[PDB]
Amino acid sequence: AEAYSNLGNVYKERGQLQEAIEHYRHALRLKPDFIDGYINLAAALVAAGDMEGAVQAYVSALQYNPDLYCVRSDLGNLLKALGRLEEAKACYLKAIETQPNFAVAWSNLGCVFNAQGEIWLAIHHFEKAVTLDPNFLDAYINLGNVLKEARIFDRAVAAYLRALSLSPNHAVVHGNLACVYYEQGLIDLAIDTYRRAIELQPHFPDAYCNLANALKEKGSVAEAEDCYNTALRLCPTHADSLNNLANIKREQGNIEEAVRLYRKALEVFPEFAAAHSNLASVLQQQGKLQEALMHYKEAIRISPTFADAYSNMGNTLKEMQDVQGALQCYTRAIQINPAFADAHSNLASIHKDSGNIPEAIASYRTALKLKPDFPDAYCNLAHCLQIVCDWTDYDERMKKLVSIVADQLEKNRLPSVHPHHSMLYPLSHGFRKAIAERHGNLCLDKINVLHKPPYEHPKDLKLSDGRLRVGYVSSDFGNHPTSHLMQSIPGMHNPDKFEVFCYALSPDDGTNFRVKVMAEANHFIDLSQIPCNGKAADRIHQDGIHMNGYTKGARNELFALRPAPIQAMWLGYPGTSGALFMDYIITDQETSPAEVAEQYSEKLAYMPHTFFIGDHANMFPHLKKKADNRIVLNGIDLKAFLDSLPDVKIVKMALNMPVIPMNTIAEAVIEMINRGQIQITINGFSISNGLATTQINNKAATGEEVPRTIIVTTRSQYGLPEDAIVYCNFNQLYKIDPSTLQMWANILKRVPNSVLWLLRFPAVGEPNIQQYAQNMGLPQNRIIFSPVAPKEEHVRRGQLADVCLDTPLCNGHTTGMDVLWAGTPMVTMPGETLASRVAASQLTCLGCLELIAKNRQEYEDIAVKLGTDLEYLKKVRGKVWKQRISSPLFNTKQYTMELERLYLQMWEHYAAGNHMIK
Amino acid sequence: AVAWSNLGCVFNAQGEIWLAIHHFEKAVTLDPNFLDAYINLGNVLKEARIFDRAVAAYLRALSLSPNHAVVHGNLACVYYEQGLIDLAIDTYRRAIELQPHFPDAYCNLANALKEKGSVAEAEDCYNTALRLCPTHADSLNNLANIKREQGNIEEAVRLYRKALEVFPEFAAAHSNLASVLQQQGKLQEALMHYKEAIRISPTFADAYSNMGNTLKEMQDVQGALQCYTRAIQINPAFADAHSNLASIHKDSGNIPEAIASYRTALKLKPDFPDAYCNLAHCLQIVCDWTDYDERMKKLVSIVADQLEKNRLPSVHPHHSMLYPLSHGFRKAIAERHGNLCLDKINVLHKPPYEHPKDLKLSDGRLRVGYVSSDFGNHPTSHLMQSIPGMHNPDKFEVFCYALSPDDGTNFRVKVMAEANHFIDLSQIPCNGKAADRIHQDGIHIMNGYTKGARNELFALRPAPIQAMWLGYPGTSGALFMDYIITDQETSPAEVAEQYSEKLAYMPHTFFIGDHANMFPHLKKKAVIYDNRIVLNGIDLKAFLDSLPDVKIVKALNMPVIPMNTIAEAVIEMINRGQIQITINGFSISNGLATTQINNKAATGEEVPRTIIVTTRSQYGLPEDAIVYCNFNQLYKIDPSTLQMWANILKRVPNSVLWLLRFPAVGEPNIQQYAQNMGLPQNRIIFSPVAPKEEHVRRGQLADVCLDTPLCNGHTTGMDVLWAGTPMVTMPGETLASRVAASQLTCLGCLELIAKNRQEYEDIAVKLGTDLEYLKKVRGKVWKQRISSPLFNTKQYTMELERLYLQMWEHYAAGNKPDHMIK
Repeated sequence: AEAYSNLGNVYKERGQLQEAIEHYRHALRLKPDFIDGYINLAAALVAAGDMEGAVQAYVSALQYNPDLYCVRSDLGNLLKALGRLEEAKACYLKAIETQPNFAVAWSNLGCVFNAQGEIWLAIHHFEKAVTLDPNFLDAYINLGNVLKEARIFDRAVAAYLRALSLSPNHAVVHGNLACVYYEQGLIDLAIDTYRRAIELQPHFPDAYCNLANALKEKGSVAEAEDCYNTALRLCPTHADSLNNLANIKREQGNIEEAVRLYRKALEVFPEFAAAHSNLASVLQQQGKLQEALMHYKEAIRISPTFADAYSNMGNTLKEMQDVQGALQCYTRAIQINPAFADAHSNLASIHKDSGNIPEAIASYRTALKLKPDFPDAYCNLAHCLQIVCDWTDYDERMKKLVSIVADQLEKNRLPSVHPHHSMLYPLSHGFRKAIAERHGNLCLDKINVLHKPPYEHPKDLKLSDGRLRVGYVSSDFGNHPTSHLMQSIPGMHNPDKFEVFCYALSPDDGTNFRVKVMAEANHFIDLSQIPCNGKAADRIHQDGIHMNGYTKGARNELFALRPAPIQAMWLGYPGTSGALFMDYIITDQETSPAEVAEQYSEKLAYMPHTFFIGDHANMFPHLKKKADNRIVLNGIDLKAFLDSLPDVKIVKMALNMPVIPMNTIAEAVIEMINRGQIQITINGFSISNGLATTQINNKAATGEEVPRTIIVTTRSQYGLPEDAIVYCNFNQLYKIDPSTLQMWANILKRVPNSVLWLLRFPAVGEPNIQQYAQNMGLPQNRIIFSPVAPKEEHVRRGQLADVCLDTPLCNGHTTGMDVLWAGTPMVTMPGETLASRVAASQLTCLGCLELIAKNRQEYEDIAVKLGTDLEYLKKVRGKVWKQRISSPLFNTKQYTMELERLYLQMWEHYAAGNHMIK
Repeated sequence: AVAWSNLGCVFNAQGEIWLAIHHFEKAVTLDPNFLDAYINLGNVLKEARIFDRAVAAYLRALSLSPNHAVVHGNLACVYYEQGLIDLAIDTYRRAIELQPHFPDAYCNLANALKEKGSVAEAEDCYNTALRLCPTHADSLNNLANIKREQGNIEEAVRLYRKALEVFPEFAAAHSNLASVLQQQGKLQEALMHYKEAIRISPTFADAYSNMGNTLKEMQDVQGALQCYTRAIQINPAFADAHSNLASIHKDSGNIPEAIASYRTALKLKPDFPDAYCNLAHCLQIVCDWTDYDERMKKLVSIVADQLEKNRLPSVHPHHSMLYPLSHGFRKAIAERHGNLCLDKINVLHKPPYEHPKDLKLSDGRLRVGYVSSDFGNHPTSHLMQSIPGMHNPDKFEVFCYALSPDDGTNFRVKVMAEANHFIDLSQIPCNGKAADRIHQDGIHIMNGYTKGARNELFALRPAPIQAMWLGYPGTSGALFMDYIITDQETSPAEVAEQYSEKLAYMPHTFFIGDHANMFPHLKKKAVIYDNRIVLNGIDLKAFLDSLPDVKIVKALNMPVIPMNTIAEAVIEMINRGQIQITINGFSISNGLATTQINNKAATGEEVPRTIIVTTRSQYGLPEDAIVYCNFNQLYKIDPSTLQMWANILKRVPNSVLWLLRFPAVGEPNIQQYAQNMGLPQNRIIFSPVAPKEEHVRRGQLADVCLDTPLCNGHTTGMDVLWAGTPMVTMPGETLASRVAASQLTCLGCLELIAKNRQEYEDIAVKLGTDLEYLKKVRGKVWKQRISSPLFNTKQYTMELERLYLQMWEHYAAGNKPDHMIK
């Protein structure tokens, strides 16, 4: 009863709790209406902590007497402890309806909703409380907490200050207000409030963590590190401190220790998706790609909100060539938010690799406007523009590019430009060599992972059976012009004193040239399945050796391993590679005199006559003679067809210009050309046009096969005026500069009937070219753009014009030899760098002293003369046609002999322990 | 989905901001393409000052509707909320293109300019908005604000009037209205519109602050205090409310309270030179010499800056003589205050009055009128009350001009009868009427820079010659004032540089008090030491003759009474604090009881008829020590002066100093500083307030009076010289730094004037040490206080009238005012 319940109270006060609870139960059984009995009931339940016992006891109490107000408050406390929120809210509603004012119960409901997740109602009820409870420490504290959750810090400062009025010093409230200040950006206010918290009590380690976060906001490395360490000493239970300490340590450069911190933090809890990102990033930095991808996928699967995970996984897929997956990741990242410009920059790189230049240009513009200093994005945008040759804001862009070049050169960062792109920006020779050296030692940084001991370079040929073991190493043995330039030399390489080793490093294509050169080699090697440069280097060292350079996908770090005693760059890159392991480089005096060695990082091997090589004497010998270049015809049986003709017009020159009268054969040919027919047969000779030779024989069109049929070609097939002196040049838009185009405009204005022949390289840039020509005052008739044709037909249609063109920006090597074998002459102006001196040296080997201009004006004047002086033009054309065969320019066998002589010089130099001059 | 949006819109209409944002966040989750919902959510977020969320909602809304006018307008409103210039201006351009017919867009754009500086385009957009409509009276408001910035004052007045006439719903408009009313000088309507605005919105505290400023112009001190209270309770952080509250407390003499509130302002703003200088003045009053040099030098910098910044000088010219600044600085501040007069007189639009150059209009005489509010209970009237009666009616006509209501004091009505004419100007609210009356009086030739002096009247120039004499011991800086009276020594040519008026040199001095009239009973006294016990009375000689024997100690002598039954009975009465007794039929009293026995005679209105005795021991004054004395106002004392006094004390074996509590709040710090300067508490004596007669009388017991080098004791010097008492003084820098030496020269005792502070201490100790020297000096000063005409107020009037003769001979000959030499 009442007295027995109070005796139970005495029992609890004296310490005998169980007797207390038994007497409470007894008194309740006597009269359940006991308010004191219910109080002792609740006290016993709380001491026991029985959730269901307390729940049912309070249900019985409330149904017995619902007036109990604070009892409903403790009921809500219990329901919150359970976690079931609807019961708590219903109880709060019942209490408020029964008695309107419960600011404490309203605070309880506010915390309930804070658990529920609706900030706004929470702050609303907080204000309700602070109104009806002007002094309520919990109300203001939780209000500040909810505002901190909602990022609305300003009201939180006032709420926490009023709580401070209620509690003049409390560490938790100080830390919360410090977080409010940090989210305010109030660095000093935040650090002060955090130090107020720690002086309130140094127990909280997360206090140290947050203080060191403020320190990092101020950038104090060591002090923040000390705070993090001390917090770990107090508690390593939470891994946020470990995570940020790992972050800063990672920034320090002591890598693997911070890596271990990352991994153990993630061990503490997988929820640190950011730590997962850091781990995958360092995995990529070390080359652990697949696991990094797995971690990024994990982070996305747990946290689809973030997108820079997509960015970095796209970076991984770039490292692993997964273009499709990378683009998917970029799409997801941009879909989350496009404000992350560098993601669009990587997507632009992807499109550039894909040829979607305009999208990349637009994305790069968006990035650069987003962040003014994105030197890599700026450089890549410039590269895309030079791809499309849009000279809008041309020279100012070049100037800012030079500025970015110097800026990145100073701060020891990777030059955003590429060595192939170097000629697009005529910077200093020092800039050239610095970029090349940095990119060459990019191989060194990768090769350092295995720390392979240096190979014992053989010194004598006795190990190699008295023969020179030469290893030709390239992944480009296939659909590539360089192969289409030197593939015959392996066969023509002399096996008498030299052994041939050829190393394929890319998936095979099945082309005739591939297996052809494979058979040419004394030893073909298929390295295209060795992911480790070390294994390939070991294989080479086994081969005891005594082509790609800065090319897409190339992995020349094996050269940095120097498995051969002599390593020299040649035909791989148009210039020096900045490679300390490239002992020599093969060039000529005409293009590389000893005086320009200031920009050269390798020793110079001098070719007595020429360095470049091509074998259209074998690649396309059928075009050695043809049947002045308006409508031209060629075929395997040219002389046989001519002798099968009724009448042939003979033009004297041991040479002649074969001329056919406009007879029935000629008229039928013209009709077939005009009707776009497949081909016809005349006199038993297959007469074909070039517009569908692939449908006739694509392999023959590739030059793998010499076209056995007979091809007649007319400029009218392109709709050209068949009575005009036509200029031509077909290289990609990169070789084009505004100044040379204006000089060409001057040439075309000087020459009465002057038009220019162009190839769509690429296509979509035509409007810019037309606008530039109009601003240079030349009509559309002066320029014609055409789709691309295979190499054989490329050279075939090249000789249609009387003269080609030269851009001293980048010299002519591919098309230079194409036209050297086309018999159509061309003039050029030498440059400073090798890439601007290729065609020049080609013509020096040709020996035409008058095909070099020492100034742009000289170039223009000679161009006008030759396009106008048709008698001098004909003499030059005949001299070119004679000398392209008479000269050893295509004597690839004797070229091979002289290369062997140069190899003899190299091995005499090395074997004696020691630049090669002839 | 949309239904929850509608319910949230309803709840926002009910005014639940947070329920509104909750429901609208729910709606935007329900419909990501709910443009109008994003609009409403951003709007309510802005209502609740929630910037970033409104930013996001509005960015989405623009993605859903690329162009809506009010959308972009409120976007720019939030842009103002966080304050970004380019965002604001570009949003304004997009708004004006979106809807040209929307004035408030132009208004906020003008606000952007206002924070930027393109005030031109600001007013331009104002005009454009007016062209669209004058309904948006907000435009009227802020355009009148920028006009007030410019100075098209009356035009701005028109703007504010018409804007309020559009609608009174904009309290700030009423506020600026009352502000300009105060600026021009009309008060009652300003207060009424203050109350109008406060009725509309009682929230604005500085509204109450300016109400209080207007009331202080009305001089309703209680109104000032109540407005201060309401303002500071609405906001204590408003440093200006505290500053002006402390100013009013300084007016009420609450110097510590003013110091506290002024330090409150200084913490609310580190450098508020106005409250800074007023706090400094309060410190000077209390002489809290802590933070001495930093405060005073920052004041020097402040006054130089405001000389450059052409602002209101914070240091009042009364305090000019206090701060050690330049002659140019002080006369420049004086000229600034002269402008503060002339600008106000400009609205009176009165062309200059006629200025006679003859005597016939004044029936062969010269009309000189005297204007002041100090007619009555004021030291000036206590200095020169009888001289108006001593003016010659044969050559001059006397005119009085009361600037204060009559107090009924004897001096007041006495001088009113002395003057040939009295005028009660204190009844005239308009300066124009007073100047017209003066011109009616035909005046050709007294407070100066002081409290309540309507100096604008002198600015009005109703008299051809306007001069200031002994009214305020500093220059005016106002060229409309012509002359100032001085002597050969105090204000020589080398100091003439700091006067905007012409100088007037008296024969030997220009100072005079009514001691010879108000206190002649001390002409001779009654009491081996010299001034241990003092007794005087009208029947003093009769009592002495009624005595058994009276000793005579030297035509001049010192009456002495032996220690007989009567003398010892007087001693006992003193030790008992008896009100009064009567011996031999002669009533015997003390000054301490003269408050009730005869307050009128104690005030100098009457000569004390009774015989009154007093001695040192009445207040703990040792009877065998060298007692130096000085009793001026506390602010006239500085640490350097106290240290000079410390040197003088340490150069005398047993010397004590008598002082006053003026008031007493600062005395503890004073004595603490004295202890810091090695001065024992026994060596200093303090006394409470004493009325004129007794405070003058008590000096005779003391030995030597003192003069502060910075400022002389104007009243005090006359008080001590009428007692035949030596005093130490030195020629200083300011005019008020040479008055005491001027009186010493007038007495001719030049050896009592020291040339330096070292010589100051030398002469002080020399006097306080040698018995023959001190006694003979005291006696000779006693002799010469009557032998010299120093108190001949009639001869003072004679020389004043001779100077009048010379001045009128110069002026009536067409000459502009010129320095009077001899």
